[PDB]
Amino acid sequence: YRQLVNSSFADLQKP
Amino acid sequence: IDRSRAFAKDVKRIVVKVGTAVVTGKGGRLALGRLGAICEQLAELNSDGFEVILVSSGAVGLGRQRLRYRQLVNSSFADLQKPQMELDGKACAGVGQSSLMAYYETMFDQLDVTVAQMLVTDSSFRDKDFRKQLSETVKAMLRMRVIPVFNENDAISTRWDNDSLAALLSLELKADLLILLSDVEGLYTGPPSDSTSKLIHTFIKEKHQDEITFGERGGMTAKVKAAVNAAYGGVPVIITSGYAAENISKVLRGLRVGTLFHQDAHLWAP
Amino acid sequence: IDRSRAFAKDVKRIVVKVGTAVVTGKGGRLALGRLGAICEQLAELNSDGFEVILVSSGAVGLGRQRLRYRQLVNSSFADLQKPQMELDGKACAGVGQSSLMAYYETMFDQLDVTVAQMLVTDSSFRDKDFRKQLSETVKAMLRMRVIPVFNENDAISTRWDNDSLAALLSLELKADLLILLSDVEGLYTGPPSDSTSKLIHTFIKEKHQDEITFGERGGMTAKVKAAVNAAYGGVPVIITSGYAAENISKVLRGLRVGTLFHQDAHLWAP
Amino acid sequence: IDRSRAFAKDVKRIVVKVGTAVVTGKGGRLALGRLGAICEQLAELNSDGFEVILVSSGAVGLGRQRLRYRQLVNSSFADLQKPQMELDGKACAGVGQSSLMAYYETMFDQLDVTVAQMLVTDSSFRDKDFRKQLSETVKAMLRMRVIPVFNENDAISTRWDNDSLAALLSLELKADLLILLSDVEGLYTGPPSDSTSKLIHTFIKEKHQDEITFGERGGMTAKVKAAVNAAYGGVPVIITSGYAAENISKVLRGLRVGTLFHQDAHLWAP
Amino acid sequence: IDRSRAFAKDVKRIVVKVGTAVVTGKGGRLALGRLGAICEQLAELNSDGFEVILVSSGAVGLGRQRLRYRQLVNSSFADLQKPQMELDGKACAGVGQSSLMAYYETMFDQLDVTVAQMLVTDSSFRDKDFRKQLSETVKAMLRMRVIPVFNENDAISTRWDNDSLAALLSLELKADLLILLSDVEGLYTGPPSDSTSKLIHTFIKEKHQDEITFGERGGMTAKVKAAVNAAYGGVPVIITSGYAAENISKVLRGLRVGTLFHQDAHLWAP
Amino acid sequence: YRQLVNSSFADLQKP
Amino acid sequence: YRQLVNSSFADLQKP
Amino acid sequence: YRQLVNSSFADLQKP
Ligand SMILES: Nc1ncnc2c1ncn2[C@@H]1O[C@H](COP(=O)(O)OP(=O)(O)O)[C@@H](O)[C@H]1O
Ligand SMILES: Nc1ncnc2c1ncn2[C@@H]1O[C@H](COP(=O)(O)OP(=O)(O)O)[C@@H](O)[C@H]1O
Ligand SMILES: Nc1ncnc2c1ncn2[C@@H]1O[C@H](COP(=O)(O)OP(=O)(O)O)[C@@H](O)[C@H]1O
Ligand SMILES: Nc1ncnc2c1ncn2[C@@H]1O[C@H](COP(=O)(O)OP(=O)(O)O)[C@@H](O)[C@H]1O
Ligand SMILES: N[C@H](CCC(=O)OP(=O)(O)O)C(=O)O
Ligand SMILES: N[C@H](CCC(=O)OP(=O)(O)O)C(=O)O
Ligand SMILES: N[C@H](CCC(=O)OP(=O)(O)O)C(=O)O
Ligand SMILES: N[C@H](CCC(=O)OP(=O)(O)O)C(=O)O
Ligand SMILES: [Mg+2]
Ligand SMILES: [Mg+2]
Ligand SMILES: [Mg+2]
Ligand SMILES: [Mg+2]
Repeated sequence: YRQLVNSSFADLQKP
Repeated sequence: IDRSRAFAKDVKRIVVKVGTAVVTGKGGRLALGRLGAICEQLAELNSDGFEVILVSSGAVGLGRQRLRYRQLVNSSFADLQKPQMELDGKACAGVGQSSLMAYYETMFDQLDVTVAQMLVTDSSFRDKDFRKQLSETVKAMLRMRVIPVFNENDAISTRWDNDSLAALLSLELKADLLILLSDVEGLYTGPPSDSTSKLIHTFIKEKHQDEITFGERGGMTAKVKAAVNAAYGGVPVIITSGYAAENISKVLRGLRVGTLFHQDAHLWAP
Repeated sequence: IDRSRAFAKDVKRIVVKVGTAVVTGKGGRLALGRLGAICEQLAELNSDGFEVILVSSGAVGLGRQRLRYRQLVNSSFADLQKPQMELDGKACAGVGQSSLMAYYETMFDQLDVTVAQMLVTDSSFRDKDFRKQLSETVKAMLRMRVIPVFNENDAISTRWDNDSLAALLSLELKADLLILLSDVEGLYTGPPSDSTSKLIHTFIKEKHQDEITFGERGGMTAKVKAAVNAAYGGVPVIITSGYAAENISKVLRGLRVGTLFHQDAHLWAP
Repeated sequence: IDRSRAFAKDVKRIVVKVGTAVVTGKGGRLALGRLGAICEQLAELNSDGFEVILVSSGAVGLGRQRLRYRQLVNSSFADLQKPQMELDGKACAGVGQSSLMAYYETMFDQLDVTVAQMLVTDSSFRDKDFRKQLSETVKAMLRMRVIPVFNENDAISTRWDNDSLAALLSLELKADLLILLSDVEGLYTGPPSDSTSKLIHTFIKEKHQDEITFGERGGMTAKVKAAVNAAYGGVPVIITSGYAAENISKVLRGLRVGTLFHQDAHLWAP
Repeated sequence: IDRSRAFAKDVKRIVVKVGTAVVTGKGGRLALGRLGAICEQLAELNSDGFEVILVSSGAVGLGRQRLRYRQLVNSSFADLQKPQMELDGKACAGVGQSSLMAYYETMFDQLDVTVAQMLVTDSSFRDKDFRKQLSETVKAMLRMRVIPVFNENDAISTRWDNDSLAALLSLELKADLLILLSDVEGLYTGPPSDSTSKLIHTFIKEKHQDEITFGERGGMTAKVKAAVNAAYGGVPVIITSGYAAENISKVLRGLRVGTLFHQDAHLWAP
Repeated sequence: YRQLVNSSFADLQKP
Repeated sequence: YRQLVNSSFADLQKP
Repeated sequence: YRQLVNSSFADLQKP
């Protein structure tokens, strides 16, 4: 969850 | 047809300006239908032997929409809690100009019309050679059946709205008509909201200048200034709503619509 | 990896220039494949944390193609016997800039990249305020992950090629690398045609300047001048063929390809 | 709000059909403004939580325009004296479908909406498995916030208009509303030209079927047939002019506009 | 020029197939440069008096990319922790076909070429009338200097790859050459990875069929099957890498590149 | 024929 | 924060 | 002139 809360939306797009 | 619009029978070169309230719609996105109908009307005019010149606007807003999207795409959820910084205006215009030009080119290709982009700054107009060369280039482009689309280069400026730029080009190019497409049906003696303000049909500098009570880029005060400038200079000025594209054809058909600015209206005063 | 290209490990902001021999192909039409591969490489670089700046060219040629088509469409058969007059150059650039910008915007949208158009004239660079404000705007756009695409506004000029403009922007913006994409594999001691000319890998101002024998906008003499300017100024310069898009990644990977212009090459002299 | 349109408060899945008299304008070219306003309205509806399905048309006409242009471009002046042969219809549809799909995709990308193209022939509807699988696929696409755009594959047919296809899909997909965008304000008891024909607001199969006197793909007889089919089946049907895009929002707001086909109108008979 | 490719001097109607490994590049996005060079080559061939037919592919992948983007745009952060469901394939193809067709139309308009979209399912080929009518329509389109672009309608199928569809169309249309653009330089006696596999130049059904050891839509086994089918049928088959667009011109120039499938190779056996 | 020899290609496009 | 953690990216785009 | 009267518009486009 920490990683997600510190990701940029674009990052979520890339595996 | 009233003689107040008798000049509509011999108008050959016209200048059309579209404000940001016309090109951009909800949420800062492009008003597809409105802007598309305007382009259809312009292509129809160009086919019938008219040489038109379009001064558009809407670069800043589109730019802002796109840049905000990019910011949100790149942001990190932990950053959507704190408030975001307010975007750079010149970058916004730089993006919006490219987007608007691509969109215009797409639908003018769809209508089988060739268009050219001319971005001019205020500082460039201080040279006589620049004005002469611009007149030559625009004359050549108009002779080649191409619609010039001007604007102010905001991305590179070091700072006079498009309305004033429109008047300038119409006077420098000796155009026969200047049309200002706004979001309102025309000039009003007061705010359009109240019922105590009526629709003008002919502007009289001596009379009509005092009783107008404007509200608190440039709003309508600027528009009026630019129009009066163009008129005095020699080019009639017409203000009409850009929400209905058929307003252009009706204006060119002599139909009495919109607000007019003619120096000869002193004699044509009813 | 030779130490002559050791700077490729810390290059962050780069400037890429594409000549007209790269953007335009047969018949003055757009080189779709070449230009598309270049854009793919640029988008890949932008994703990996680089801030790139593209100075393109090809406006004049595309414009000419389109305007010639329009002339032929409007001509009357009785006019195809007599010879046609030669098109206006500034109108040509005005049309070509819009077409090129729309095309660039289309495929950068396809690659999910936001781009902005900045057209700057020579006369605008005589103000210190202009340079400061341009640096601020470009810094903001690069921080917002947007690729600026510059060029010279030919449509409005009153006349320094893009090569010189590239060098200027790279020195004013303190970029870490300047890449000149040409149609040849790189600088040569003579004409590329003969077999007596070999491929340089490092340019030495003291040595290599005399024996070069160039042929009879700006060709390669101008390119060399601009490169040496940028180098002396502080920004390394790389010249490589734009026909293979993977040349960009190879250059950024430290691979020894193309011609280099570094002031430190005096110490790095082999 | 009259209770005759009380169903407009719970309509969730709707089907919108645009006729060739709406998509195509003068000279067989695309009606940019009209079609753009329709797309803007559809995107606005899609944002507000509606799942819409568009069945369009205009492939044949656009195709014909483009193919005629190509024929004229390739013709030899000595061939413009003799009369040209009349173009193949299926080739015309094949070109027009691609052009229309590209144009739709362009402006739905502009409005930030994803669209999908589904071309279905009459012969494919004779399999139960096909209908089940189509329902599953369309349900998935609607759940994914994507607007399906159907049509008949004319390019490959071996031959039921879009109106009938619309009714079919609306009944197979259990849509809550079927809107038929035509060029007229709605159904009429006679030809719209004369002043002896008045505007219907609710269609009664028992009563209103006899006194209607239609003139001499499918015109309005077909439209009425398809509408009555959809109604009987269970899906209300609304016929309204496609010239004003705000008609869609007004219909979805419960405003009494257009012609309605409800089986419950027997009880709602005034 | 070896006599094994002597047929290249009289080939007039050709069929070109592009696999998904050619049209789609990194991340499921469109391979702009590769696909653009292919289109440039096809337009050049079309200008020189050839009638080409393109069977493309890449709908499913593009569709998937776009739909994934839409899912991520609509998702709620609380949903990015749990694993997302796997997308519907037919919806994916439905979106991808539209996107690919729009992209193809854009750059074929850029190259001044008219294209048409033909989507055909397997179930439609069970009627003799369908084949006759398809041959007539394709003949008319080819005579009108238009490039047909076929594919399988996946969005509506109830399920034979494009390779097999290519062979089918090439045999039904009596084309003079069938080119299969793959990601590899051609057929190999084994996997391309190891150094023990060499490049074939002519395929012999009697000899070469046994020693080939393929690995574990359709891969290369299917490709070979389809090629042998087309050959036996009468239409030579050429397999070559689609990464270099000049391979097409080299093949049409008689240069010995790629893998060939000719029934006459029994006599032309070296 | 005179009309044709004095038409502009665009004109041929319009009836 | 709860609202954000329960918003869809698109929602963040609209004020 | 004969050549012109027997050319296709496209041909005129190419030198
Ligand atoms: N006296 C007036 N008559 C008409 N409109 C006025 C008046 N005073 C203010 N306005 C307002 O000015 C607006 C148009 O100015 P502006 O917004 O600058 O045009 P645009 O931005 O579209 O170029 C109108 O929407 C109108 O409400
Ligand atoms: N000494 C040299 N070494 C390499 N190329 C040279 C030399 N002298 C002249 N050239 C020519 O200059 C050309 C590149 O200059 P230019 O045409 O101005 O680039 P572009 O127009 O693509 O920006 C090359 O095609 C090359 O043949
Ligand atoms: N009784 C009627 N009421 C209304 N319209 C009618 C009637 N009879 C014929 N029409 C004509 O039918 C036309 C609409 O049918 P059609 O052309 O098939 O729609 P589209 O082609 O736009 O799908 C209208 O333009 C209208 O003039
Ligand atoms: N004997 C073989 N010779 C060549 N390629 C082979 C062989 N066996 C398997 N392949 C593989 O098959 C692939 C091409 O098949 P395929 O992926 O179906 O093409 P596409 O998907 O591009 O249409 C090549 O990448 C190649 O590595
Ligand atoms: N740069 C231009 C400025 C135009 C302008 O300020 O005038 P207006 O938007 O009031 O017509 C733009 O915003 O698009
Ligand atoms: N106006 C620009 C000039 C660019 C220029 O002259 O430099 P080059 O075309 O040699 O790279 C154009 O032609 O596109
Ligand atoms: N192939 C479709 C047929 C559609 C059709 O015939 O119905 P209509 O054009 O009357 O709405 C087209 O013409 O675009
Ligand atoms: N629907 C088509 C299927 C094509 C296909 O499976 O063949 P291949 O992708 O192996 O060339 C697509 O995926 O684009
Ligand atoms: Mg203003
Ligand atoms: Mg040069
Ligand atoms: Mg009908
Ligand atoms: Mg396969």
